[PDB]
Amino acid sequence: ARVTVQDAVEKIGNRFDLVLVAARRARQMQVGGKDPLVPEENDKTTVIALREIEEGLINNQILDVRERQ
Amino acid sequence: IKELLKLGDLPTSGQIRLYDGRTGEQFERPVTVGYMYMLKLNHLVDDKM
Amino acid sequence: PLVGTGMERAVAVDSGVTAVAKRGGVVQYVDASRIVIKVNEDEMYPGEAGIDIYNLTKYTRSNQNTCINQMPCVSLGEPVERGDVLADGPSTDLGELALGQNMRVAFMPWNGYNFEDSILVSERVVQEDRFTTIHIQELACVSRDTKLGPEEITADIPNVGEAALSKLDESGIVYIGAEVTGGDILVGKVTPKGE
Amino acid sequence: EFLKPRLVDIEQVSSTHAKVTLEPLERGFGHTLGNALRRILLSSMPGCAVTEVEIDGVLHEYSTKEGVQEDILEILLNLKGLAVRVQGKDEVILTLNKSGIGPVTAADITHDGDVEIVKPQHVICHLTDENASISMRIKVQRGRGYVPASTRIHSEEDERPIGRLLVDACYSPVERIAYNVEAARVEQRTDLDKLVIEMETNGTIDPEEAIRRAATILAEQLEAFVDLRDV
Amino acid sequence: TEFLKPRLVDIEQVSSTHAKVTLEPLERGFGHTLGNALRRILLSSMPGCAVTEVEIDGVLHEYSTKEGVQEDILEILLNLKGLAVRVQGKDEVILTLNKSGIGPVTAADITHDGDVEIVKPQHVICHLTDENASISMRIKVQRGRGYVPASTRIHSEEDERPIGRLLVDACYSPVERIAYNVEAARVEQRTDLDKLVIEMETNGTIDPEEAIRRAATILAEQLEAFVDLR
Amino acid sequence: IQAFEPVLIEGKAIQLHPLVCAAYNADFDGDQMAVHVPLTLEAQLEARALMMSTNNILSPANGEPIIVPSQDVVLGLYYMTRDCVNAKGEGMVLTGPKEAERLYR
Ligand SMILES: [Mg+2]
Repeated sequence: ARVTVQDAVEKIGNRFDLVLVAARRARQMQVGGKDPLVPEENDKTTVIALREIEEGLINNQILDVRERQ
Repeated sequence: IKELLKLGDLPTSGQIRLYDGRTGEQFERPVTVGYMYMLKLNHLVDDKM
Repeated sequence: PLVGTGMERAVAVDSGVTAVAKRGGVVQYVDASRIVIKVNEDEMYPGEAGIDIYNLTKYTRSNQNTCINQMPCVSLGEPVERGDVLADGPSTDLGELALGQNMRVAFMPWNGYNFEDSILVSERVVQEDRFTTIHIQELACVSRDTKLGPEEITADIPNVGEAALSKLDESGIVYIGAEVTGGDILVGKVTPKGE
Repeated sequence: EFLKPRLVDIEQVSSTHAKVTLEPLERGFGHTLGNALRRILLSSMPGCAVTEVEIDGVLHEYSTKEGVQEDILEILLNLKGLAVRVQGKDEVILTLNKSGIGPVTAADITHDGDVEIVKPQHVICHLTDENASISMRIKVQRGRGYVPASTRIHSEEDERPIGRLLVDACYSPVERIAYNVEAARVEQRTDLDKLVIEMETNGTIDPEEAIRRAATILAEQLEAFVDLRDV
Repeated sequence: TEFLKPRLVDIEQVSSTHAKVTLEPLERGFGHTLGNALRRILLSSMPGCAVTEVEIDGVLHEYSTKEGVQEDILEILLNLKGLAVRVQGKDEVILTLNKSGIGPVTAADITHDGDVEIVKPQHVICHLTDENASISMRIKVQRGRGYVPASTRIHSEEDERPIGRLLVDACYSPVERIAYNVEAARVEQRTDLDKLVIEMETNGTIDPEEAIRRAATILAEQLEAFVDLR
Repeated sequence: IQAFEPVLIEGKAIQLHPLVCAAYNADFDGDQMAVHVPLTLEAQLEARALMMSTNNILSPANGEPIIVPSQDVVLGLYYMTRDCVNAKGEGMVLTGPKEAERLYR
């Protein structure tokens, strides 16, 4: 289990819209419109989206560019 | 109590040395053992859960 | 109790849970339902005396759903005097109050399984079955008289499998000693429908 | 360049109490073997015990017979303690039939070839009436450990006869085990130790077979360790 | 009757001297019995080779000082405790160290003998300063079982020895560290079963797998005399 | 209120991590606890990010840590660190902690 989200909050310092972007990503992941960019280790889609956020691949702007594309 | 313990051939201090049943090494500093009268109260887990 | 105060017998006797002899005599018959005692001739009333019979009570439901059972203490041919304790009530032994049981304790921290006031216990206590209690639930089925017609207690119950009836007699009541589980039909009743 | 332990004299003080000695133990292995054996013995010794009982005139554990003073439940509690040795079969049906006034002890069991009643004086019940008669059939199984009724209830397997009375199975003969390592003066050596394991049982398992089986189990697990796949 | 035998013996050997070993599933209660037996056998009774005694050409007592080594004598003893040597045929051998010049005197600078191999040639021993840099010593290495402290030999030294006979603690057993954790593991219905994870650090000489191998081997040969149901 | 990852166990009692008891003011003398399940995905994400036990180590009231060891732990550590004038193995020199453990065990 991912015991700390400290690096994800260091990516976006509000610590609140972090939850929103991670929820949007994990909702695009659960209802299978999209695919994970990280090799999953039997995590559920919430911890997958946090693991993706902490690695710098996804934020709000990447979501907006990919959605309009 | 000390007298009664002595009459039974038990340590007068009422504590004995015990060996840990799982690992087998001895415990330092002997510990108090003895019989106490305990009760099971009406607060039973199967009703609470 | 290994360590008491002496008041246990007073409490046990004075409460009505024990069976206590009213006229001293000799125990003529002992069974696990009744104790029959032949009175001594001294105390024996002259006209129309007969003998003394003490009927015991076996497992009944107490207010708290616990069991209330009395066991005989004495054996055939033992002499009894007025005011001795013949049969032990619930949680009493030979006249003494025995609320619980006395076990071998050791005061020590054992890998924090007794961290706070919590308690660690050895499997021998459950193996030897010394803390197992009997409880007793009561259930009631009431057949009233409605204005559309009285309901019935018959065993003929619509669209139930014969599995459910198997444990019911022809009258529609479970057999004494049958093992039931949650959801099983305790007794069969039908509500009449009209118009 | 080593020594090795040889099983030596096995004194029998009573039918239940026994001392087993192991003379030539290397330094340091005394406590290891003592504790390992204590654990295996206390945990894993197979034994036989009564699993369920059917008495004739009784519907359920809570009723009562005429002419007896114990309740049926206490009768089951007495049967739980019955120490028996079964040789060939896995499930045996013993029959107890007694009439008249007297204490029904374990000796009155119908004597079968394959079953040995270790303690025949062990009491079961007391009759109190001339015409009171008790007949019962006790089913005895082999097993290890401790299995309660309530777990086996999942596997009821047509428990339909209401006369059946389930008893918790304590499938274990060994009551107590202690060991002492004490200096074993061997004629040509300075510092060697001998292990003395004193064990108290209900008088069913013989000491030699217990020790052999325990050593077998431990050796088997060590065998499992010897090979290492790394594949 | 029929027991439960362990499968899936996984071993994650990060940093060859450090090995984690996982073992599941194990019958109830055997976790601690087996873990403790293994630990004690590994730790207390293991054949090995180690430095026993040393002679310094310059100093008579362990608190005296040699000129030009900043490190005290005790530091040299501590460096010698770490020396992991494997000799093949001879039982007890006496190595000589003679070094000059500036720099770190390392295990490699020992005279290369036949049967003895030093697994770590780069283990520091001494530091030599300038223009004098004279170090000479004779270290005796012996074979033995277990751990032998200095104090027990120095106790029995009624046999008076010449001065300079400096005793060193004998670290025979190759295991530097050993520990085992037991944790819950369930086979789909039975939860009271356990997994044993054994973390072991050795001193280079033998790799952990084979160490475990001979540990289990030793315990089995002692047990062998009774076990006959086969 | 705090969020935890559950581990399936036998029994009918909830097992609570000791260090957090101080935060809950929880005592093992018949105290009971309630357990809720967050349903929607946003609730799950919120629980894992904002409310998880490891993310709440400092009290919001004052800055000091809340999860400090309480009673058994501190007793054990106290026993461990106190020294004695004379014992077994007085004054021998060890190359590191690993052989210290070798010696003690
Ligand atoms: Mg409380």
